[PDB]
Amino acid sequence: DSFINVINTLGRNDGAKYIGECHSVADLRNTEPTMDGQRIILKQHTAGTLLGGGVFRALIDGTGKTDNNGTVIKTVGGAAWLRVNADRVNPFMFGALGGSNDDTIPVQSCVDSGKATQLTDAHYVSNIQLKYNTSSIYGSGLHYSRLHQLPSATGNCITIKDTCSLIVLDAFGVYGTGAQQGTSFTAGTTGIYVETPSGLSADYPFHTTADPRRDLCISKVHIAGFDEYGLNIDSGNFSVTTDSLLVNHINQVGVRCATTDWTWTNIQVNTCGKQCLVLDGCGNGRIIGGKFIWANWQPYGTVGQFPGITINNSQNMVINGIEVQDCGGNGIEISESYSISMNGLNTNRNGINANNTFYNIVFNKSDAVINGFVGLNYAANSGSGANSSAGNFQFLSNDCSVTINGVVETGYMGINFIGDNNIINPTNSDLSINGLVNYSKTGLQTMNETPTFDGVSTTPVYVSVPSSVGQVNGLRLSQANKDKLLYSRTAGPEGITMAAVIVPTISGAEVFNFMAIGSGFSDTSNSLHLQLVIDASGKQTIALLLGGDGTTQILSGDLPNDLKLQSGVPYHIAIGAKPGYFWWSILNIQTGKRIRRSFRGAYLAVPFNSIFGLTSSLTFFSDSNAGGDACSGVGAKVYVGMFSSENDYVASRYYNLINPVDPTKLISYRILDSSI
Amino acid sequence: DSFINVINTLGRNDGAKYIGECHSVADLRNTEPTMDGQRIILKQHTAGTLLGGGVFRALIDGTGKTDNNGTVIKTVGGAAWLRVNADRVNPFMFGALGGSNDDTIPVQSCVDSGKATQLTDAHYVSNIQLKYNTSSIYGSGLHYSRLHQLPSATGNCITIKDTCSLIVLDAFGVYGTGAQQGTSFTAGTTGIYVETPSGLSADYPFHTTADPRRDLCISKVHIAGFDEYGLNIDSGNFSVTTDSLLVNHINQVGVRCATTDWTWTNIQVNTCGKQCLVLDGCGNGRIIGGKFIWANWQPYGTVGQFPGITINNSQNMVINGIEVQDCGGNGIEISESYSISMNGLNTNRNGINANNTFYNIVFNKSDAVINGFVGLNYAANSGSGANSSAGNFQFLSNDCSVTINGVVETGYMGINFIGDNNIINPTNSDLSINGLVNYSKTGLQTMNETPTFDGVSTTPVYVSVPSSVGQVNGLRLSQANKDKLLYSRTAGPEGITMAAVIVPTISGAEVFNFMAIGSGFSDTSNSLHLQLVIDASGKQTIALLLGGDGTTQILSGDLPNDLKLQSGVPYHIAIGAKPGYFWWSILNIQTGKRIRRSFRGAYLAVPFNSIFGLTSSLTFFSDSNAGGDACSGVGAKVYVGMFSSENDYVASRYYNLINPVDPTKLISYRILDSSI
Amino acid sequence: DSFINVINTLGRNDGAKYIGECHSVADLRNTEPTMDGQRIILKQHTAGTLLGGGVFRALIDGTGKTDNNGTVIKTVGGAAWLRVNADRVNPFMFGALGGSNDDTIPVQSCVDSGKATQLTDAHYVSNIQLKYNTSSIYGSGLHYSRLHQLPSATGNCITIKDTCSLIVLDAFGVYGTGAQQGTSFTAGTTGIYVETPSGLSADYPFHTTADPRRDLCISKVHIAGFDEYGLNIDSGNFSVTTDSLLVNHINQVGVRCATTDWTWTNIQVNTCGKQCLVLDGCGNGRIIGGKFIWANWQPYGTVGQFPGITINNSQNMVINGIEVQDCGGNGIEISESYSISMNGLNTNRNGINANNTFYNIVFNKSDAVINGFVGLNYAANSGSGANSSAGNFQFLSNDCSVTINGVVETGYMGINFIGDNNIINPTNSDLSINGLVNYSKTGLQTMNETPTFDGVSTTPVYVSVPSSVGQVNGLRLSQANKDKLLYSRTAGPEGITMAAVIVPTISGAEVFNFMAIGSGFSDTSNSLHLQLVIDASGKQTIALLLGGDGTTQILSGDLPNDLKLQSGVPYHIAIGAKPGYFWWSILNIQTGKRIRRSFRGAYLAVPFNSIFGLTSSLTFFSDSNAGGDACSGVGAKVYVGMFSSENDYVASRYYNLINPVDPTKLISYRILDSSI
Ligand SMILES: [K+]
Ligand SMILES: [Zn+2]
Ligand SMILES: [Zn+2]
Ligand SMILES: [Zn+2]
Ligand SMILES: [Zn+2]
Ligand SMILES: [Zn+2]
Ligand SMILES: [Zn+2]
Ligand SMILES: [Zn+2]
Ligand SMILES: [Zn+2]
Ligand SMILES: [Zn+2]
Ligand SMILES: [Zn+2]
Ligand SMILES: [Zn+2]
Ligand SMILES: [Zn+2]
Ligand SMILES: [Zn+2]
Ligand SMILES: [Zn+2]
Ligand SMILES: [Zn+2]
Ligand SMILES: [Zn+2]
Ligand SMILES: [Zn+2]
Ligand SMILES: [Zn+2]
Ligand SMILES: [Zn+2]
Repeated sequence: DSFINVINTLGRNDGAKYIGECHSVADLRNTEPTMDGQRIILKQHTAGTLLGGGVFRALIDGTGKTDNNGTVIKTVGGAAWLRVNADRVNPFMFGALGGSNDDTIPVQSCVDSGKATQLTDAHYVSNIQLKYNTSSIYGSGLHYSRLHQLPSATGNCITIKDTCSLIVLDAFGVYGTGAQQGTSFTAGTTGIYVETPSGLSADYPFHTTADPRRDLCISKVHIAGFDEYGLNIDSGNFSVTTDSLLVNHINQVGVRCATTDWTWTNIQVNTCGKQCLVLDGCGNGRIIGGKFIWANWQPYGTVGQFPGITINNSQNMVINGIEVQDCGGNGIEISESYSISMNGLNTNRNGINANNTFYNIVFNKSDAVINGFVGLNYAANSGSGANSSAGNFQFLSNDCSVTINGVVETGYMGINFIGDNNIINPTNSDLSINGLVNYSKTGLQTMNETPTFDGVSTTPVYVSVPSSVGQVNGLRLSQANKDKLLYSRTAGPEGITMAAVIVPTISGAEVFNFMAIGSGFSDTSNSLHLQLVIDASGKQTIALLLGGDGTTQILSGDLPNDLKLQSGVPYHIAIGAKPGYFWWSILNIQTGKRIRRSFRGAYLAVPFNSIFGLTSSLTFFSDSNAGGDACSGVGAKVYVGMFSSENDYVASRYYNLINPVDPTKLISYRILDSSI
Repeated sequence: DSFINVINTLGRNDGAKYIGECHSVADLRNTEPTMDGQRIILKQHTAGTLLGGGVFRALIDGTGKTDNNGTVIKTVGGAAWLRVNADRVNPFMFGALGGSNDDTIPVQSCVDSGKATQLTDAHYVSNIQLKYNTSSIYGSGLHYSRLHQLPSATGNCITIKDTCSLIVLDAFGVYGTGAQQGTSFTAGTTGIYVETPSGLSADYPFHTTADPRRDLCISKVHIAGFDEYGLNIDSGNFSVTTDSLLVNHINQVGVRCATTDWTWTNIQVNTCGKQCLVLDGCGNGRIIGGKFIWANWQPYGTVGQFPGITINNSQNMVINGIEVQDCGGNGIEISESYSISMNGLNTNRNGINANNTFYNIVFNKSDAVINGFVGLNYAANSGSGANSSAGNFQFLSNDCSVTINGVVETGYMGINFIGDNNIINPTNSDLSINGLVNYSKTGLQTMNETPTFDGVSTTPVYVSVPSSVGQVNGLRLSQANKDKLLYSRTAGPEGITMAAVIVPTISGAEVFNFMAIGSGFSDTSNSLHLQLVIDASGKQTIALLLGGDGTTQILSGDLPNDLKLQSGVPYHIAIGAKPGYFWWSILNIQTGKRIRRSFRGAYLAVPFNSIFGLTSSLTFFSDSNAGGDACSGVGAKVYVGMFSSENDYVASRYYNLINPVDPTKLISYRILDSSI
Repeated sequence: DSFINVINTLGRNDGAKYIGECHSVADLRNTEPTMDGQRIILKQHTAGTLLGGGVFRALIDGTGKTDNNGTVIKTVGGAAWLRVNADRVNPFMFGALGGSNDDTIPVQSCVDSGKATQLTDAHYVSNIQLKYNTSSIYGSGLHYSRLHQLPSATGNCITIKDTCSLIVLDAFGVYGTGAQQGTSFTAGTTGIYVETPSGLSADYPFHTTADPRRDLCISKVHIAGFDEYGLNIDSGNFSVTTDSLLVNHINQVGVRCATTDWTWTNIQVNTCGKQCLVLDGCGNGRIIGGKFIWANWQPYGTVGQFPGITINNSQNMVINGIEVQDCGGNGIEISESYSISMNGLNTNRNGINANNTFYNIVFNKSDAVINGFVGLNYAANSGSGANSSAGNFQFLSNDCSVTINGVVETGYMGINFIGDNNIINPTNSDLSINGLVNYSKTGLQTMNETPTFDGVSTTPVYVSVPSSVGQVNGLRLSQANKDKLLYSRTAGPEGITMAAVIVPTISGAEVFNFMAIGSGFSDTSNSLHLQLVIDASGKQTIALLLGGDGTTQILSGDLPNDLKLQSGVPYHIAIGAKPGYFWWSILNIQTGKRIRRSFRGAYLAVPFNSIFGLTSSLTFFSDSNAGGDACSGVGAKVYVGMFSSENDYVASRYYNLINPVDPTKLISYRILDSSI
């Protein structure tokens, strides 16, 4: 009778509704099991949440088990209910609520549970401590599964204690008050802190006491919105690996490391009020793949300059494939550091808080070997006028020992007459750049072809030069006498480099013929002229005139008023010329300020091969013909070499602003101090 | 009593069968809960599959919940059944069937669900879109957990929408029609497409609109079998990280990237009908660890040549530790690109679709700094005769600015008389290789020892040379007069390099003695000879004669007919010789085709130290004794230097085929244009 | 009535206890379902274990299903019970017990199951084989989730079979008998072995037969405590990726690889009885980010020397950003290898089993290009006296072709008079270091300023030198005649390098003035002295005397007895002197043993600019004034050059111990063999 009816009721689709369950862990503690391994259903952890439920099985004898409020629940009678859960725990098992609830204690219980933790959601916490080799954390993304520090909390969102080794932190977020872009911070906060070990263990990897061997992996973790540090690895910790770490929106320092013996791969740090990265006392570590951008972010309101990267008091660092870009101040400051090795390095368009003021790498009492350097300044290339670095390298001391190789000057056209290196400050440090011999340090014997002085009167006249030219007198340049220096050498297909110190006297309308190849200007003149043209109103034009290959082309540009050459000021004026590749540069030797243009590819109507068929001779301060325009002012330190890129020209200027470009290519070098 | 039978019936081992369950989600929609939080068992998602079942709990008030056919199931009365599932969703929860079923909608439901997706199986789909910061996908392997595009589908298997950021794609496969090797493709398909963002958001990382910050990780993903692209990252996307990406069997382009600001580590692309990798307008990115093989794969039937890697219109790239190998055409084509930095670069055995035709790196209007280059051509080393690159480097324009350092010629024996660089095309570009000064660009003063002419008659005779020798006449070489050039210099333990242009007159049987150290040939001769021996049938043998260290050795080889020297053709003939290290090279200066062999280690019976005991003098075109064999033809541009590796010899040939090898090692250089 | 009491009983909180269950998988085989898809609860896998339970669903039609003892259970009647389990399996489902139980068979069942395996715990095993593309393994940490080889087992803990491709091994430990530090091993054990493939399939990636394409990822795996190998990848396997692999405590070789075409990133190997890493016949591979430490670990009792890294019979390797440190013998031995490319390389403080005995890189019949080299020997820098490498580089043959660039000598102070290179053995190999021209190999013409001889008698006297000086006689140095060499050249702000061979006659108390800048010693003397001061007891002090910038400073040190200069022994004595930067070096040219000190930064009271104001001339063997102290012994091979770092000085000594430092900086070089 009732039997058949009971069975049919239980057999309907909703039949599970008739099996009772505990409505809270509090009920579970008041439910005594009557048999071993007894199964019980938990509807939820805390009454009225519908979260944290599951199935439990009983141990009648609970001695040796401890109530942990989520996976081991003990009854008054001493039994233990064990959550059926083979693998990872999650905070809801310990009473987490999600939303805006403070889930600190549930989360702390997970990482203390003896198993890895899965973040399935976002949880607010104040401060969490990772203590054990079981304290791993996994999410399923850099954003939606995350810990989020409460607005009222200070200190470290996560602290990795010195008892915690061999864990994985993978694919979750660690967010602070300022995680969303453009929002404010809570003072005194850090995303992840790895404390300094207080001792050394002898039973690794089974240690339960302090040990310096972190031997742990932070993998695809997103840290965002903290005040003092995103990630801060303190001294004494070994083998903290990071891999695809992403740090965003830090009020101060994105990442600080102060320890040895570690490797990071594919790190990105973006938008910090101070440095993106501080290496302070680091040694014997590796950074492989790095992007450090928008350091010294002005809206975060920090007073003072801070570089994209601080490398201080460090040694034996290999840093490969990193980029430092769009930072508000200097790119990289290397201070009091030994043996910094960098292989593939990109620094461009930093110093964005004040135009033409900061430098991409600043050396101070440091040694470094840097290869594969690049730094196309994309603001200079597009001509947008946005703030960017004054130049690539600055040396604050002369006791550095530094080697730099790469593309020191990129070689785009220069729409705004500027490039990567717009202020060049030479150094007396033990510097080698691009394998170029420093002319001041060589005893190498070279050819030195003698030019012939020409003018209406053929006696050279010498007049005073400013003392920054490093000589007493130079060659008097006048339009009336057509003072010039003629070489019989003709340009060949390998190209030529020509440079000189010129002190222009600038008055009215005038054509300055700084230097030329050949003479004349026509479809068959096979000639080059570098000219400064001044009109009656004082407007200045730098013009490159090319004739040959059956045509002519004028590559000219009007200088803005703030870039004009000034009368009586010494400039180093240089050109590189070869088929299909012409560049010019004008450098104020007193301020280091430079203007430049480079012409390749579509900027040239033709390559102008016929300029270089060994028919057109080289002349300084005019062309080779008696009727050519000349100059007004003084000339000094005339240099003829085989072709140098603008890359190498700029590189050699870090040795000295007016010396020969490349001793191994030097053809002629005439001081012109009362002799020719 | 009926109580006791019910209780006993449920208590049997199979008692669970008496608790009813829903047989489908359709039943679930027709089951109204009678209590809040009611538990219900779902047998399966779709009737008759036994897949996708689980436990659900009821919300009586389901307003604000939407039926999604998997984890939220709505009743007619408005209640909501919520699947008990804390973490990731999988397609079976939404009705996927696996096997040959089109599981597109179940999979799309997963990635739209608000949580990460776990692939537990292979699922056919047509097209999937990833839209949200929750749209992560995880598998458990590169093959068995995968999405598989249906043969009838076209377009992108996966599209990452510009609203989707901060996700992880980890450890699963994305397969197309051609995933299995040797199979055909479906026209118009792409594995993973990252679309161009249409806007910029101001509330990252909480954005719900278009944004360029992908900030996501593709990790241990296997893409195979698509037509147009495996992975295609379009313009405007930042921070798409790839890590251990594997791309296989792509009909056209393995990976295309067209954006800036990203890092990849350990990428492998294998077997593509066109490029393995296209970088098109990329900038400020990093590739760290890369293997690009079997590009331009002939069986995929693409018409035309395509390099392993195209780098076009790109800038500020750091590409470290990559290899390009076994590709059908050129290795890497760099076009219209600035500041490409490469540190540790391996290109070998490309050009496999046509022997001796393609080059490992092709530069066209580009600048690059390349360090740590290697390229052991394993086909040349094994003597297999398989198609391989003509040589390492080719310059399509002379406006490139390029530095290359490394092992340009590997230095294995040369069983088939070839090596890495078998056709050398010199360039007038702004090129620097291995830090070698280009002789045509230097004004450096060196020693230039004067040899003495010897012959039966001691008056030199001069005859014309082909115009490719770059002079009017050379030294007449005859066996009758035994014309030779004697140096008093003896070879020392650092070794020696000797080279000359020789225009051989080849007629009958004859011994040409190109150059020698010392004289005689015996156990105590302390001598070296490089000879071409021609027998009565016209067969040519290149013989290296070594005498000293108590023995003699002849290292000879018969030249195949297609490699024989031709009468009246100018060849640059060079040797480097030192204890334990001898190499020779013969270079056709009109075609650039080269033959060579190198001897170190086990190939030498002894080091032949005593050749270098400062006792044996250097001679060109004979040995030092009056009875020595001589030459027939004309000699020119005799070069003596200190020891250069074949690496540096070959590197210097890219400057010019006949000029001195190393200006810093130059001891003598005599043109022989009607003077000695 | 009774119906409501049944309902009330089933409805109590513990009501779940009334639904029966199978107490073991054996019972499940004896429980016949009476309905298709029937649900059953399994209490546990094995009776009395409380492990491996779950829910199963029945298929009455069991054809096509095979009993696997964990997830498919067959009844006597032919039904099949299928474990409800969408994703990964774990060993407890197959009867694992954990703890001290041998769980080999349960773990083997997992990896053969057709799905990936999750390790939730530590499991003892003997030997496991990975056979299928489903045989992935995931844990949740490098320690607590792991396989542990039983002490009684030998051989390979894990073998990856050549049928197994495209799997992931992620975040678990593989432990052997010696996993805990300081414990003993089981002979003949290996952690992970990748066997040599026996064939090639044509249906990759769907192959079920032998194939060389492993195409798999070992990620965050921790291998520890095995005898012969931690990880051993045998020949013929392609694309075994490792990423964040950690190997600890290996009795013999940490990692062996013997195959081609692979990439590793961020590998760490620590504490091995023999090598940390053996590359045996490897080619066309990449290692990017590596740490290899404590190789040849003395307590593991291996007899004989073994390097940190063995590279033998290998080719086309790109190895970037690795470090080898604290190894017992040599750092890296490169043998019989072509084209080894290394970019960013740190080797320091190896050879710790015997002080001053081993070298950081040992080359034997190999070619290599090494850039970004660093190696700050932290033991020499701290003055701890701990055993460390004799020096950076050693060449076992003269047929190597090697380029090295970086920080060859770091330039720290030298508290104990030593540095990175304390024994220098020059080589006749084809070697280039730091781009320095080898003086023995150059024909470059340089300046060679002639000094003037001074003495009480102005006729120089010549006496014999030891034959190791490479000349018959040198300049007789005496205190009575004050024999000296004066240069009129004055030191400038760029600095100066001075060096000479001095054969000191050491007797009583005496002041040797090896070389000087200027004369006198006072606040305005603007002078430098390098002195050896000997007192009446025989104590030797090396003193650098600096006067200028308004002050004086004496930088002196007492030599320990074992570092004293010996009478009649030739020493190469060198200084680099520049503002803020002074170093000196004393090199025994017969043993190669060197002592040295360097002064920068805080070690200097002032930069001493006024020494370099072009007022103080250079003198050898005394100062410029008639009253200066002189020397006792013989002088030879006097060298003046522009400033060289100690880095370049040391680098050039690998060419030859007594030759000029830098041909491009050479100002004077006087042999002094019976002439001035
Ligand atoms: K690298
Ligand atoms: Zn939430
Ligand atoms: Zn504070
Ligand atoms: Zn502590
Ligand atoms: Zn005139
Ligand atoms: Zn025209
Ligand atoms: Zn003109
Ligand atoms: Zn139904
Ligand atoms: Zn399937
Ligand atoms: Zn859009
Ligand atoms: Zn990685
Ligand atoms: Zn004769
Ligand atoms: Zn002979
Ligand atoms: Zn003879
Ligand atoms: Zn039983
Ligand atoms: Zn356990
Ligand atoms: Zn096999
Ligand atoms: Zn003195
Ligand atoms: Zn004083
Ligand atoms: Zn140098």
